Amino acid sequence: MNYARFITAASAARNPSPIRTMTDILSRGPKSMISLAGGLPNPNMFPFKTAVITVENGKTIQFGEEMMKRALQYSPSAGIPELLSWLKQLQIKLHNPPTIHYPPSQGQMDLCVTSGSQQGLCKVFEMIINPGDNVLLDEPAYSGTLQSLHPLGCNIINVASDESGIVPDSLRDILSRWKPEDAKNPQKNTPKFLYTVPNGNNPTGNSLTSERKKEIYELARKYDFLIIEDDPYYFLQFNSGRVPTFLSMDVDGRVIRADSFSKIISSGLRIGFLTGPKPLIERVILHIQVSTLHPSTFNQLMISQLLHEWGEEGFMAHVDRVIDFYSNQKDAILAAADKWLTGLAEWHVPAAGMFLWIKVKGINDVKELIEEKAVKMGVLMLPGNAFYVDSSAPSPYLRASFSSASPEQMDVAFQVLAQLIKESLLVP
Amino acid sequence: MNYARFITAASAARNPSPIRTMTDILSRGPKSMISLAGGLPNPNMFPFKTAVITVENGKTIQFGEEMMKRALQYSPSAGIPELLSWLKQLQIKLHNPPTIHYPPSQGQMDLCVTSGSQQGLCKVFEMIINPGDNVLLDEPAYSGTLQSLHPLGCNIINVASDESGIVPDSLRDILSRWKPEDAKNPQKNTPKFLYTVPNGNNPTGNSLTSERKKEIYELARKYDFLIIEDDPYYFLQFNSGRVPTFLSMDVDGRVIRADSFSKIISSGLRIGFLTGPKPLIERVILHIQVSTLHPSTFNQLMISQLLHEWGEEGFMAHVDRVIDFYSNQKDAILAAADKWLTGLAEWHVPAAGMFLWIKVKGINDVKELIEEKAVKMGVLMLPGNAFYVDSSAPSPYLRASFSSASPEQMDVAFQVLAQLIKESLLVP
Ligand SMILES: Cc1ncc(COP(=O)(O)O)c(CNc2cc3cc(Oc4ccccc4)ccc3n(O)c2=O)c1O
Ligand SMILES: Cc1ncc(COP(=O)(O)O)c(CNc2cc3cc(Oc4ccccc4)ccc3n(O)c2=O)c1O
Repeated sequence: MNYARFITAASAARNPSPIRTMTDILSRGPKSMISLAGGLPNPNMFPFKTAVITVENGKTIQFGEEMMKRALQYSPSAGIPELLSWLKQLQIKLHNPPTIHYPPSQGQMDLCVTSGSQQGLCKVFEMIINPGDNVLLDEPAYSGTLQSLHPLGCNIINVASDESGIVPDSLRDILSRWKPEDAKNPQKNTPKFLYTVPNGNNPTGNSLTSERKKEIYELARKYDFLIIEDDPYYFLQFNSGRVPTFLSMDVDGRVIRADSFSKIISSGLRIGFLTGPKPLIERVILHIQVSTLHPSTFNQLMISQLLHEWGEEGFMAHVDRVIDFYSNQKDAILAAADKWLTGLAEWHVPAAGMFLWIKVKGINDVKELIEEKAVKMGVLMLPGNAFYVDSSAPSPYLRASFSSASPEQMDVAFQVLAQLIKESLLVP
Repeated sequence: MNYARFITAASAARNPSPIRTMTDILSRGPKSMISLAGGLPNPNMFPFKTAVITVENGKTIQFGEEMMKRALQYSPSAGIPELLSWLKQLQIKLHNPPTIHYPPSQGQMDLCVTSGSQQGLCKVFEMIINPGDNVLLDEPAYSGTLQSLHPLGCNIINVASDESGIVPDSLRDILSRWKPEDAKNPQKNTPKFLYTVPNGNNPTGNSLTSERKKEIYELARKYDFLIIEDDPYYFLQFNSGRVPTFLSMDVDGRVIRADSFSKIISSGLRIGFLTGPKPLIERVILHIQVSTLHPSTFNQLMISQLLHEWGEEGFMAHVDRVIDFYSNQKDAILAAADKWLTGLAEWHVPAAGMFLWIKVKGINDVKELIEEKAVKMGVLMLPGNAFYVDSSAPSPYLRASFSSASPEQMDVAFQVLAQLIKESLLVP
């Protein structure tokens, strides 16, 4: 593969920090070296000395004097080596990517820890998009990506979707405006990428099937575009057995996958990871290097010590317990919607994630009902408008989270929603 | 002031997340509200439960069950409110900025916590720079900013400097190519900003005087450009009672200041802060929102609890102890340079920071001497080339850190240097 045609001139221009050259010759000269090249502050000046963090169904995490000095000090841009190696083994175990042993220039599998999955996505979008570029996605889409894409001046082409996610026939019809050979033509504008959330799409809750993923992949090869697999709900699927990912079928080295620990381990710690072809991951690490420098060393060490103690088994056992909690929350929100919203609204059972996407029946726009009227009654829900490229267009939809509210809180919230819908239905 | 000319079309296009409305309307409706809006995961699912962090010359920091849930959860893009309010009072106490009570559109003082000061600088550079824009700085300059600026396609105009930093007469002469009215002319290209490190410039160690800062400020008003005050060594000045900052004299609302906790509290925690005019800080927060989302909640809570317990007095007492350590390190490196490098090299006493900038006397380029020859002898130092826009140009300079090496380690390193200098002079 040739990755240069996908990236911007600014991304290609990025150079590594001069400290990398010193790090390369660190293991090339003697072992007991004196380093005056560095810019690392003296760790002994830092006021935090030791840390003890208690874990539920796990051994207490302890940072002694030496471990605390490491946790409070600068660390590599791509992430700490022990976290990177554990995550690489996890990706091999779960996805067995065809690119593991490819040459670096051919899209060899590479990983990098990011300050949440949002950072990975943001740096990936900025690395690729020139104004006027064509990108593909299915609307309604995650507001965070629409808000990232909007300032980049790309044309967002909406791909049709249903309860099983993106409709491959719709993607096929959209692509027919070009010929496969246009992808090699510098003056043709074939799509740079397809962006999708394959499990529990935010905000619909819909997931792609294996069959559809294979057809989509086949179209990505034919018209030579990348696939940005934003999969933060991969570890939050309600159905038994995880569906194979785009990364698992990536023979071409065309997939960039974002994984998140936000719903399973911690959202506040800002630790996610990106998996993709080495030349593209390298461009992302270089942009991260001049922005955050690296993700928090302390937070990485907390997560790394937890994952190593748990092992792959302990991690999977924890995700099962988390899925079980969200599955019970999903049943409770579905029972509340059946009770108060039957005949007033329409909804599908979410396949993954923490959201219920609700279509209000006899209202063109739910925005004032949700942003004003519901808030004054003490109930917060998100209007559907936020999940479309054209947010000014009227939306009869709303997104309801089932992550934390109790069944009684859901009962009160849905009773309020029903009351407001009824009020709106009476106004001619 | 009109800030529109200092912001790219992409930066201006940024919109806030839809949850901001849900955060603003939250404080106007009832008190016992039910939220199904936020995409916040259930905190009870997180595996870390409590934390105890020991502090030197301070009370032990403790995160109980409720505080840990907050620390592991999403938090506002600009930072946690208790940290923002403590830092705002610190900025008022230290700098008393003239912009505190200005209307928001006139450059009202605003702050935001960033994932290290590097993130603030990066977002500020990206917010301002269009390809072809002219920017001002004094070389040698921090490699991290040169590496951020390089992909942006701006023309970097070098301003002359000496032991007292930027020479105002040099800035005055450079600016004379334009007329003050050209800053209002869309087709004239007057500099967008002046970037400088006023205390302990990386890599020189030189600091600006009050008199020079006032003259520079006067030129920034005359030609209407911004001042990016990157001041990470503000709390590492060797002289007592700190020089007034550019922020302290910012009557026009033209200063963007970056502060860092990297040398005083922790580099690894990735917590810094930006202070500047509200319309510009707002553009930065919106870019942070689509990238990192927010700085680590856990790390912010650690620092906030430490600062609140210390108070402004406890913080200043800690910085005095840190300065005292670096002052002794500076004396030790100066004594090592006097012993070994007299007649072979030239250096100035650093006014702040942790670096000694050394000019080798009879060599045009020190790169092979430092990257190859010194490394094989077990001594690492940084070649000067990394601190110039044109890094390919020969440099007789080197940067030596005095943050951690012992006096004996400095003696061994400076012996090795003196040996290699003598070797490269006796070569026919
Ligand atoms: C004038 C000015 N402005 C802003 C800042 C950013 O500071 P921050 O974001 O922490 O607040 C600085 C701090 N510069 C240095 C940082 C530094 C970091 C290192 O670890 C890395 C380096 C790269 C990637 C990962 C980890 C090693 C050596 C370093 N050396 O040598 C430095 O000189 C500065 O000097
Ligand atoms: C498909 C997809 N891709 C990637 C990601 C990024 O995930 P991350 O970076 O944590 O790995 C997500 C995560 N989704 C949400 C995050 C979210 C965060 C909030 O707190 C903020 C929000 C803004 C600023 C500061 C704090 C509030 C509401 C939120 N809502 O409503 C969400 O839906 C995602 O759904």
